Amino acid sequence: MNAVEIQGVSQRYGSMTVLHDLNLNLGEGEVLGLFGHNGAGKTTSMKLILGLLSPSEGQVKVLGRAPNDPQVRRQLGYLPENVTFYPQLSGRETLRHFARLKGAALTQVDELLEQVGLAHAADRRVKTYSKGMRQRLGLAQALLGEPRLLLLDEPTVGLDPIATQDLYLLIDRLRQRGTSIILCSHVLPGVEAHINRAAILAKGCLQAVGSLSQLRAEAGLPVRIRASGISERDSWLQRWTDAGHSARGLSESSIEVVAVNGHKLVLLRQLLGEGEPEDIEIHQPSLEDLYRYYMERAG
Amino acid sequence: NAVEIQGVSQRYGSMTVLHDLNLNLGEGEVLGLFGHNGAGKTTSMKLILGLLSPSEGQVKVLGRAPNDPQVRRQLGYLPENVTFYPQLSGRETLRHFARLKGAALTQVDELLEQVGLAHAADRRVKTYSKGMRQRLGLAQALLGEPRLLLLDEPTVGLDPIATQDLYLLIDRLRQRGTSIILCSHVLPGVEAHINRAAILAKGCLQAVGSLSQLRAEAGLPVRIRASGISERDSWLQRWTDAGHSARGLSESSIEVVAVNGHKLVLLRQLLGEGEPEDIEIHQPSLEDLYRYYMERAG
Amino acid sequence: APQSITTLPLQPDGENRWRLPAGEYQGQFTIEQPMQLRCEPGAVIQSQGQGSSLLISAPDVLVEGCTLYEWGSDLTAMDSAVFILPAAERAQISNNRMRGPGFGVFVDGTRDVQVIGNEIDGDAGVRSQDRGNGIHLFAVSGARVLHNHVRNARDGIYIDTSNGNHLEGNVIEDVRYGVHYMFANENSLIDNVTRRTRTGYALMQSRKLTVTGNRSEQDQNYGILMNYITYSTITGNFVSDVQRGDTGGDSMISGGEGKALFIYNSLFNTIENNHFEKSSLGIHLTAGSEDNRISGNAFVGNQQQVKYVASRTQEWSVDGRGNYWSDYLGWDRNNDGLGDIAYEPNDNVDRLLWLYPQVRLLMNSPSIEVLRWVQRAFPVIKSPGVQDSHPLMKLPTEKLLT
Amino acid sequence: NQVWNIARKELSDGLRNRWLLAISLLFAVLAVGIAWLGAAAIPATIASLASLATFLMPLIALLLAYDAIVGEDEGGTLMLLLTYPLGRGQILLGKFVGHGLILALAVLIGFGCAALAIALLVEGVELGMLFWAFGRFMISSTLLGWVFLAFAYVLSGKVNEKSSAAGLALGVWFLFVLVFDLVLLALLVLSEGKFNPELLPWLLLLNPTDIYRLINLSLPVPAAVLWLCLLAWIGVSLLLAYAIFRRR
Amino acid sequence: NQVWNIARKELSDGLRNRWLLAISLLFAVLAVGIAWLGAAASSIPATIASLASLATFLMPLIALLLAYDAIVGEDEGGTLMLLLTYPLGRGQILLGKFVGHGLILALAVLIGFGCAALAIALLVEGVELGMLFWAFGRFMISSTLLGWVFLAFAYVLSGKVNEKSSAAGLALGVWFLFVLVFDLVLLALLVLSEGKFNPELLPWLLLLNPTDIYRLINLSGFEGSGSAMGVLSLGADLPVPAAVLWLCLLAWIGVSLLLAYAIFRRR
Ligand SMILES: [Mg+2]
Repeated sequence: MNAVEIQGVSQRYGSMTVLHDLNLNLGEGEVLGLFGHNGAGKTTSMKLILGLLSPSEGQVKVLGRAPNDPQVRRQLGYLPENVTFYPQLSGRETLRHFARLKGAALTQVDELLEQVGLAHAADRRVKTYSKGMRQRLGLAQALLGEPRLLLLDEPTVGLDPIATQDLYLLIDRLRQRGTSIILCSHVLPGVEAHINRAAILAKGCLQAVGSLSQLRAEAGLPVRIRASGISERDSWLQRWTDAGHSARGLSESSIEVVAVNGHKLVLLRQLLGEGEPEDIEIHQPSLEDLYRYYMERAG
Repeated sequence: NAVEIQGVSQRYGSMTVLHDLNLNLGEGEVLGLFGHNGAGKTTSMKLILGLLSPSEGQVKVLGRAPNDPQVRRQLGYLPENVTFYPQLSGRETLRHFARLKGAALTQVDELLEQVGLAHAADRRVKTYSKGMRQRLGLAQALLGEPRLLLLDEPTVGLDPIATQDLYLLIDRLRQRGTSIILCSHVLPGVEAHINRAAILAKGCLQAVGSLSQLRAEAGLPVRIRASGISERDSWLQRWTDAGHSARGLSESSIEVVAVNGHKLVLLRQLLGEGEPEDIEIHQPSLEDLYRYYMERAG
Repeated sequence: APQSITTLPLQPDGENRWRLPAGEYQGQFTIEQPMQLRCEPGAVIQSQGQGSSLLISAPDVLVEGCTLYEWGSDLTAMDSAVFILPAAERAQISNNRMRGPGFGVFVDGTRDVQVIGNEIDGDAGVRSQDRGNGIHLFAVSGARVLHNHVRNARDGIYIDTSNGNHLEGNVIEDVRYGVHYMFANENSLIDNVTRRTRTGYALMQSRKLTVTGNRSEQDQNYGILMNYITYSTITGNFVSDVQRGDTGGDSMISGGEGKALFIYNSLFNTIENNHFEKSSLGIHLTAGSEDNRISGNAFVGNQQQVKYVASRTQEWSVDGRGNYWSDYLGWDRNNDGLGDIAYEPNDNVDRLLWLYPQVRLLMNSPSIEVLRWVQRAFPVIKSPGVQDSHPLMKLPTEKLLT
Repeated sequence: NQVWNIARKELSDGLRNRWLLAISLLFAVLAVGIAWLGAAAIPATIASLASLATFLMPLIALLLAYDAIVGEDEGGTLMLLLTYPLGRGQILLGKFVGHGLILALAVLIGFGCAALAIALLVEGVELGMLFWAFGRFMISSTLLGWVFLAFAYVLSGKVNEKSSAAGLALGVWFLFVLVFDLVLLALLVLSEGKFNPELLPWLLLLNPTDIYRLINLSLPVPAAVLWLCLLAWIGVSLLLAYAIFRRR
Repeated sequence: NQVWNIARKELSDGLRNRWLLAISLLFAVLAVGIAWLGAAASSIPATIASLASLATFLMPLIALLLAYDAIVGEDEGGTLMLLLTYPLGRGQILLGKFVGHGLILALAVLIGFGCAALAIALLVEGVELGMLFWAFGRFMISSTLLGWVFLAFAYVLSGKVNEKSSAAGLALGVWFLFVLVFDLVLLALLVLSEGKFNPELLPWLLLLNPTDIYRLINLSGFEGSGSAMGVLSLGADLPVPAAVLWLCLLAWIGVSLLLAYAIFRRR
């Protein structure tokens, strides 16, 4: 049962259509990443999943219902980017305010204050909070009630890498329960270890959707095989140039091979069969390089 | 030898919020300070800029004093969040910083095109995005051939096309001979461009060195997963003979947590017996090394 | 109409002095001989309601101790109680009681007539339009009317073209006008008391006269009304609580909201040491009446001190000494009696209210309270008013409240 | 009802505003300091209190609610609140209840200490007339403040930035307190041949500061028309604010 | 010089503030309107004492609108921490802001009292052009000094606070205290004591208020009536001459600028 079924929307403002023929299907437990520029391609598709806008030529089916029902929004967390709450209110009173609006029980406030790590800075004003301290508060209102869909618009800005890794450990605890969430982020290294299926989209259209194994298979991108002192860099740099592969000799006594990842099963056999692999690093083409490819695939 | 910090144990309020960090930076390296947003990382950032006084120790930036005007023309500082002057324009803000640093006035027109901001030149800073102000914040940092950049999270609020283009602009300046310090918190991704990390925690500089040294001084598992193996039940045992726990989650999703002490025999275990489908050799990233050293300090 | 010799007067002394015993009488009476007649206190000489009861045509008549009752009311034929001819020079009318609907004391053409110490109760039922005058004086030179008690007559002590005469210490209660003056050049009146009156002092077209020490207690709508008085002297008057009302006849004046002093076309007069207390208007200065010595008064308790509808400046301090104002929020650094800053009693917004009465709806607005502060900060928009340099700090009229 | 659940926020957030508590303390001292100079030195002092509460109760209302809508849009919580089970009507009406009971309490500290300074410093004030003339005073001062509360929601919903919202909140305060009555006087003292003065008692109904003084100065209309025209200034401008808030 | 290089910014940044140009055109259209009403009525000592009260309400207002966000507006904007990493000192980015914002007040009152003089020489027939230039030259080189006091007051209350929302509360507090509270506390002290508190100390409290030293300078020659002065009638009791009255206004700059530098040096 798919959570978000964006079924052929086409959103326009005047004559310009800022989002054209978007066709998404988020599953019941998938973690999707809406990647693109900060213009109207991504940030309007984030609003159609909410009840904020209306599909000018389509329909959205969030949890099998219309997106503006009160039964939908009681089980739908949403952390927005660059949020700054009411600074004269306290940290506990802001969550106690937001629990009354979503219909969540007031015994879930002190559970979520301990869960995000805000127990020491509770009962202090929001004006004496840091940037990352407010991201823990903005995450904590998204977990109120029993949500089945989260739209975390840039959750890891200004957060320490323990707390960044604490957030993604909370995501995999959440998606096992059945809460399929949506990332709308821009720090593309780091999110790529947790994205179930990316959703890189251009200015207007939706460029590519599917898993990271499906993006690397469709978009032909070369693997970044790095080695260091197999036999000798200079005696082995010559061998791939007559055999037809690019081997960059770089750093020093290091043979970096940018191979076309169709042959890299047997390309590593000759690299293994004649020398030691004692310091190698084969890197798959990352989501940073995949997003740079799909922006040049259209534009 | 650009930044030679030696023996500095900064005290204020008799608290000792930094202690005995010996941070020598080479003349072409890209260092990364990777503490929290607390008094370990941001205190040592203020020492290099010269706007703080190093109690009980000496800071030598470019062989001279950190607060001399002759070396402060050779620095570049991109701060954390700079909403500069919302009523000024783009060219007039950068011409203002060009007059202060002693830079030639012909550099502003070739820095607003080097950074992608010539379309938004002669436009007011209140009509700028957060990414466009980071573009403007970079433009005053490259002003008048700086021999020491110091970027404090330059890639926040920025599109990934510009982020990949910023590190190539960093890599142009590394070959030119300008030492760069990257005080950042978006640590996955920055490890491909830095030369040496410097994880400091609770004041004490815990670990320094290159990424090959931090993996050598900390036993971390390489995360080999072999999805699509032929046989998996004996492969539960065929890796644990040398201590590599063959943990799986599907019909063939055997994510073997290795030890990085048997790298010869484990790839020969995979390629000698059993056919793979899609190997993903995952080296221990900068998040796991930072989660080791901060946990080792507390 | 019989004569005074037609009664039964018992002579106490043979110097044309007679004494009427106790007992009633009837009809009008006429004095043709210089008879210094006295009366017992039970000599109620009651006329029937027509004619002048005690007409006097002989000079040097000392009328004393009578008690008169119910004379005529024909104001055209001048049905008085005591009629005094022009040939009846130097008449003394001492200590008499009168009750009747016409003139109390009508004199005309007389010299040195003395109307002293009488009690003239006018009426009770007539609408103060046909009650007749209390002490009517028509062109007399030398008269001395002193310390009488007129109550409930019509327009009090009427005086028409009488030159030299004193009005000393007489109490005037519940009448239409207190003291009426018509062309009485070089007159004088001292220490008179007017109570509950529809105009306390009518001063119409009479020059060079002295108004001194007089009291006006709770009169209606006009404390002292001065019309066309020149070279006068207003020294020591105590005008208290001029309430609003109407005169009921509206003949020469109109109804007012209550003005303790109304100066109409009076060019030169010295108005010093007075006390205008608790009225709605302390002093009304018309535009034609300017440049006269107004210094030393006490303007206390009035809801509006000066009404001056003009734009000409008007200094109110002769010889560097001004008036005491109750709302003068000033200081005194150099320890003299005078204040240090001058006092403007009127703003510009205090004269828009007089010019346009619809500003009374806007009179409580903060913008009006802004406009009161901008005049105190920017004196270019201050119209030249009725200020006085060196106002007094203490009360100069410490004796007038007694 | 969620109109009260968001009203308890604005009570708790409005009472910790340092800008409001400075003015509401300054309102309570000057209501005593006018009452001090009206007893030691009662319709003469209730008129000077009406000129005081015409200065500051629009200023208290515009300091509370100029950043109610656009202060939440700049803070980002407005975009968050619309994704909650909440209509746009319940946010505005719930802010109007929450900001309304603040200045419904600020006149009870404002005139609650002013009527204490009159009932204990006249000694014979005849308090049966006091508790009906101040009961009519505290009620009518809230309704003046609720107009400028609804005026503040109109200008908050129209602008997109907080700096130009304070530039309009200063402009409504200047126009409705002390610019509209100065141009009423300029239509009086400079025009008399083409200005009917009988029209001016009907032109007093276009200004809620002016209708505030007319029910503290008691006229072709009765008193009950002025109560229904002051409430009509609330109900139209709140409906105008709801029509602006639905077009964001 | 580095002091001018940061003055050229603030000279080009304060003139793009639309809130400045509203209330600096309001100073121009009011100084002509007072001088036009001062020309149709005639007087001369009343049109001088009203312009000095007009610049009492507005030249502290333009000075406090400029410089309340001079230090704390750069600190929370991030560009103050960047500026100390330029070859500058804390004494150069403060004195440079004072010269840069000071030339705006020197131009905002040269526009205001400049058109006020042309609305007198073209309005009052037969006026003395030597006396006009001298009296309005005394208005020009002393309303800048009143402006430079409240400019230097705003650098004191910007270095002390650490939030711009609290700097706007203090800048409104300084404008209320020095303009129309100190003139009313001294008034209420004189009425309730009836001038018998201190007959010699009370004129020296005019020197503890720079708006009162400003009013005493311009009303030196055109004295006139006592109510044209009002509270300023105490200035005839001051035994100090006119040249020291220039010097205590310059001393009000230099104490409140050295206080502004000593606060900013430990920022
Ligand atoms: Mg004196």
